[PDB]
Amino acid sequence: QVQLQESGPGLVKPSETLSLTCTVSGGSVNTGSYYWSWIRQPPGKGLEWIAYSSVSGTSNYNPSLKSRVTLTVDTSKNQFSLSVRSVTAADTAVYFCARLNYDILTGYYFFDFWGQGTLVIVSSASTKGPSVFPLAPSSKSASGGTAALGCLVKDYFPEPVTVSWNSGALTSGVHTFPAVLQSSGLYSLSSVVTVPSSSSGTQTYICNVNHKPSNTKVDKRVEPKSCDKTHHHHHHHH
Amino acid sequence: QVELTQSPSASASLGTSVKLTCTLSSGHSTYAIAWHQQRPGKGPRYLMNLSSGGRHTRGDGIPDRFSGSSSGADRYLIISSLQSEDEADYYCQTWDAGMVFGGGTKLTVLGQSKAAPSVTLFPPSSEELQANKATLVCLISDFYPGAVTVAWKADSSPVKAGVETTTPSKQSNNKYAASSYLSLTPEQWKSHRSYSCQVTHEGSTVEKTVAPTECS
Repeated sequence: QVQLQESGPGLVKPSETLSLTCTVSGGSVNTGSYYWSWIRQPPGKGLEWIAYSSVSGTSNYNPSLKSRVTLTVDTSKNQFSLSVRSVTAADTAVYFCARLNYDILTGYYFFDFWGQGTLVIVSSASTKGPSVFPLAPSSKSASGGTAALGCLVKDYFPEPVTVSWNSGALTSGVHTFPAVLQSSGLYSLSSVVTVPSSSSGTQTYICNVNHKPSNTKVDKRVEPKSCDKTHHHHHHHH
Repeated sequence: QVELTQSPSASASLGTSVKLTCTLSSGHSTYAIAWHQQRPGKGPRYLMNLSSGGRHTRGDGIPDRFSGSSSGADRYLIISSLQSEDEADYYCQTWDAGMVFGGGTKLTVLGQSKAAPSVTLFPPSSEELQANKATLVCLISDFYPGAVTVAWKADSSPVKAGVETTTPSKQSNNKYAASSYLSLTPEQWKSHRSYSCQVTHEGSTVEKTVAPTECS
């Protein structure tokens, strides 16, 4: 029932101080034979333990990081926080919080609950919010009885971007693709939903895009139409 | 201090048993460890702890096909009947002056059925065209194994400039997906009769085609 969740910025500049916070549910950062720990994982690489501490003030550090890191525990909010001073690109990583359990039955120490991780990019590059464009299928692609409608989330930096449809009420037939990293250094991704070619006029499709580093939060209405928007007037076959 | 040595890769077939190895450094062969599993894009999951004598204790909710054993300085994770959701990175973990991780082992699960790709090709939106840009979007899904090559054509001529294509990665349904993007000017888009996205997978090819005369 113990759950942990990281929060922090997605992009920081070299030489800044990074601050992350873990919020714990279903357990208390004040009680038990636990330490509260941070671990990171540079993209494509392994897990690296950072430090842990207890409300009682006992703490322990990775030697190579000990002089750059500060850990605090906030019992009032059931949270604990990491600070990492003077970051460089070497500190780009997904950061995980974790509960470190001391098991009295064995004498062992092991992380028994983990957070989901938060990506932190360390870069001098500026953030860049995406443009969001509706993706309308060709009529031929729709002629089989189902069709893909979508949103193109174009030219953003850094990862990640979240996409939902109709604020999360629409999930069946939704596929959000991994982003491409283009030669420009900017990302693009596409998200589509499969819908019946049938009526569709009786349907609302809104792609909810969120890019937190640029505070780009957009709800884009996608018309349930092919790329030929005039077909219900001219009645032509394309 | 203590170090954990893991080989970075392993691969095995669905339904077999797999044994992964973690090796303790010199002077630490008496040490106990824990095993953690990390599925793609997820946080790790604690699996079990394991004594130097080979006694293991699973975490809560961990299937009984996961077990552990030991031999000298080596510590083993044994997966009895490999499942597709076992495809993951596996980290051993111990403790000394501080907490210690092995480098991880990426386990690739083999044996799923081959599957040809499905291809969806989108013309540029009117909105993007009005912003004086144009992007063709070719989406490639549900294929296995995960290697494809993508080729674009303007009418019948190959197009190489303006093409950006992802490396395939596995999706929720355990099949690979990939994307390719062709950047054009609106003039280029309206100048040709058609554009095509052609996907080659295991020697076989699937092509989709869009045309500015299809949209209005």
